Amino acid sequence: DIVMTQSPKFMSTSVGDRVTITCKASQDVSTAVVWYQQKPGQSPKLLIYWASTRHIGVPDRFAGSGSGTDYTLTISSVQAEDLALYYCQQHYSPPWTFGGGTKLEIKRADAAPTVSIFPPSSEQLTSGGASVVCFLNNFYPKDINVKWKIDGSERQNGVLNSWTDQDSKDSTYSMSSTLTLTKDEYERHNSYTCEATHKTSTSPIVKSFNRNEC
Amino acid sequence: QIQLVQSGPELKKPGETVKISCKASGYTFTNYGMNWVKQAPGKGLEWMGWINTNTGEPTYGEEFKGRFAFSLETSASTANLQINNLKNEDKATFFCARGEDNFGSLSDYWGQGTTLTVSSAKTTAPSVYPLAPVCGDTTGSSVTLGCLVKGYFPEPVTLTWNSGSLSSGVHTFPAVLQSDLYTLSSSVTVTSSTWPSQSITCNVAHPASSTKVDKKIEPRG
Repeated sequence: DIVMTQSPKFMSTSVGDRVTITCKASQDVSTAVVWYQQKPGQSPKLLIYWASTRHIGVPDRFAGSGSGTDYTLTISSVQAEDLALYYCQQHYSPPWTFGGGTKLEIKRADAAPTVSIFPPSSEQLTSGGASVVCFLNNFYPKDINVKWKIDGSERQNGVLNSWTDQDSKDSTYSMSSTLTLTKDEYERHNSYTCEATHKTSTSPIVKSFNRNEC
Repeated sequence: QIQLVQSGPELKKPGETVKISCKASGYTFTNYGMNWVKQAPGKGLEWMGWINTNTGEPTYGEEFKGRFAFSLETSASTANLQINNLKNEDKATFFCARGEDNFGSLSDYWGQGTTLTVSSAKTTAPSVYPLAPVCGDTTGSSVTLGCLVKGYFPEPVTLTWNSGSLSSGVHTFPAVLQSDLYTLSSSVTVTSSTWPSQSITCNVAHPASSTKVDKKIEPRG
């Protein structure tokens, strides 16, 4: 079976710049290499075939190259919307083998998270459960640590996190961090906190609450 | 132009059988063959085999010779993947794609995918919860409000902050499974002029359980 190998699996370029994604077959496959693109949570789109022939209506800024066992796709003037997984396939002899896909991150300048904490819905407390939601919206870079602290004590557990994949429009990431206590544990306490450390600040970006009017 | 729309996602307990349909339009079915592919989450894209819409003859890939069965309703231009005895590692998404050339080396025009959640678990319908802020001016002259959609199975869930209308500044987050159920949430940011002034409403539809909710985020503060 011809093995197609891609390395690395994650790549970061700036806007308007260039990236070159290497793919590599394990025997001479005679330029019979297809490149597909899979925009975050969509189908693949056949971008190029026979190493450099562009399919119908992919813009000439996608250029491929290669010989033997070494091929590469180049993207120039990288649009915020080229963030996707790029895949090489081999198209020479059966079966049609693929490469692992390389993820292309877009390298924006920094942003800082619009952190915001939410008390339980009264509704939920009536169900006898208490989730405390903290959103941390639109930060750049991707590396954010969030800790929950109830009554100044750390709370590692009962937490579920989810990150939005990088935003195609304004190249940023965003994350929910959810704490889910028992109505009693919730109703036994008072200071809930969501603290985030990010490249954007040395000092903790911290949001705390207990109920009050405004 | 070419459009290959497929069946909707499917939940099926282990050892069951599923027929995933794929309906072609734009081209002449008979002169292009169907390519079926598995994009399993932590692994990538796999060719499964190809069928000749002119003779009806399938080729299968090694990892697929056995439970997978290609079949075609020529007359409606439909290819269907039938999987029998659903071994759990069939939790993945199946794409059908038009094989350009003979044997399907070039897949040009792909289908949107169908997702098989092979699972013993039961359908649980969700808890849509309006999260109004403990005020907290979320950036200068802005307020971010939220909607926690807890406790449902299986995935998907459609979430729209007011009937598709709050479109900019929405962040629906990917769902995460805590052993038996998922927890999903969205945020929306508005200017202070707009809320509590207009009615922001979380319009959540769980289509597996025939559930449609509209939790109004009422000002509670």
